[PDB]
Amino acid sequence: YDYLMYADIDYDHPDVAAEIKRWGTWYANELQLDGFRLDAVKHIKFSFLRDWVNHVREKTGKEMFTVAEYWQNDLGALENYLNKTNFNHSVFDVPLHYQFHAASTQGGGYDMRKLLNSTVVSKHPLKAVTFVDNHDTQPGQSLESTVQTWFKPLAYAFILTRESGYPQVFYGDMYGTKGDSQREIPALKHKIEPILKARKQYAYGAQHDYFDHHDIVGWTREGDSSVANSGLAALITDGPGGAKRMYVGRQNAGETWHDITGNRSEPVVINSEGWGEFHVNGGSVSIYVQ
Amino acid sequence: LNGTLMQYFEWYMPNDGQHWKRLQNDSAYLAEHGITAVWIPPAYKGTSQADVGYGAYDLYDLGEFHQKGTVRTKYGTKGELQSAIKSLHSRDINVYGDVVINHKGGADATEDVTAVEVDPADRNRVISGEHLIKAWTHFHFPGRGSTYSDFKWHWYHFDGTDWDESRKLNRIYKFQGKA
Repeated sequence: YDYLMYADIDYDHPDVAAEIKRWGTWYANELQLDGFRLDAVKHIKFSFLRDWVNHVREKTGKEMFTVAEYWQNDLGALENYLNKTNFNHSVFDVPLHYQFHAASTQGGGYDMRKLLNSTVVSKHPLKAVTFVDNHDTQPGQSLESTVQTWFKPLAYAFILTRESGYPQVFYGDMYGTKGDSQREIPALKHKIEPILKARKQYAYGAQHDYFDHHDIVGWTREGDSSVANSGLAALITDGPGGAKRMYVGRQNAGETWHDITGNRSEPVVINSEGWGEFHVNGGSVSIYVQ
Repeated sequence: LNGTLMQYFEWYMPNDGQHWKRLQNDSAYLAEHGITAVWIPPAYKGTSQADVGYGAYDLYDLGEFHQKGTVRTKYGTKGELQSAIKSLHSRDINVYGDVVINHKGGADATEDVTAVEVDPADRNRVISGEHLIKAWTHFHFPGRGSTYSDFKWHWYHFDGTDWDESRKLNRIYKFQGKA
C-alpha cells in the first residue's frame, strides 16, 4: 500500500510543465534514446503529452517514435485520445489484447472472426502497437488477463505476420515469468522464434484475409520482389483443425510450401493459379512459407 | 524489413543489478531474430532498489547517486545501461525509454498542506472542508543535490495524494491554496 503515499503531478503549473519538458530532453540526450513509452497517460492532461512529445522531437531533431499506454478496453476512448493528441504518437492496442484473452479462455467457443473488428489496428493501423501480454497482464499483476499459453503462439502469428500494426514481443513470454503462482508463463521462446523468422523474411506483399469461419481463420502475404522467397499462408484455429484454400498470388504458382512452425509435416503445392489448400491442427497455428 | 519491438522486462525478474548486462549480452540474439527496437523498464531511481520502476522517485538518477539506500536501480547502474544501449545501437536496434510522469513516489519528507476530501466515485465532488494534513510532497534528492537539475518538489507542484501522514488516513485529498 506504499503507492497510497505518491503525489499526482500538476501539469497546470507552468514550472512543472516546463520542468518535465526539460527533463524529457535531458533523458533523451543522456541515454541517446530513440523513442519513448508513455506510462499511465489516462490520468495525465492530454494536451501536455501532445506538447511534451512535440517539444522533445523539436529539441532533439530526432523522430522519437512514441507509444502511450492508454489502458481502456474501448476503441472510442483511444480514438478520442489520438485526436486530442493530434495523432502524434501511437497507443497500445488494448482491445486486441482483450480479445486474445477472451479467445484463449473460451476453448473454441470464441468467434475468431471477431478479431478483425473493434481494435486500434483495425481503425488506425499506423497508430497501433499490438501486443499479446505485458507486465500488468501477467499472472498476479494489477491488470491480470494473461492470454492462455496454448493460444499464445496463435496470438503472436496474428500480430507478427499481418501487414497492420507495430507488433511487440514480450520478454516474459520469451523467457517465461518468474513469479510464484502455478500459472506462470513458461519460456515460449522456441515457439515464437519461427514466427519471428516468418515476420523477418516472409511477411511481405499484399495480404488476403480469410476470416470466414467461426474457428479456422487465416491470411496470406504474396511476398514482394525486394525480399527473396517472401510470401506466406497463415492459419490459426480456435477449436477444431481443418483446411482452407487460400490465394497466395499467381506469382508463386507451382511452389512447395512448408509449415515453418513445424506443427505440420505435409507440404502444400501452389497451383498454376496461385492457390493452395493449407491445413492446420486443432487449437494450433500453421505458417507455410517457401 | 519489418520492424519488431520487444518489451525487455518482466515484473518478477531478480533484483540482482544484472539486467543491463543481460540486455547487452542479448543484442546478437535480438538482432538475428528481427527485433529492431526494445522498450526498457524505468531506468531512474525508484522508492527502493527493488522498485520495478514505477515508484518514480528521481528522474535524473539513472542508478548514479546513492539514494533510496542504493546507487544502482534494480536493473543496474547508469554505466551498464549506457554500455547496453551502445551494443544495441551497434546492431541497429533502437532503444525506447519508459517515461513515468503521472506522479512521484518516495518523498523525502512531509509538508503541512491544506486539503479537501473528494468522492472516491466522483473524484471532483468535494465531501469535506479544508483542513491541514501532512503529505509526502517534499523532494530534494539528498544524494544528488543539484547535479543535472536544481528543481525541488513541493506540495504545490501536485494535485493531491491518498494518504494523510498525520492521522495516518487513506482518503482522496486535493491540495488547496493553489496546488
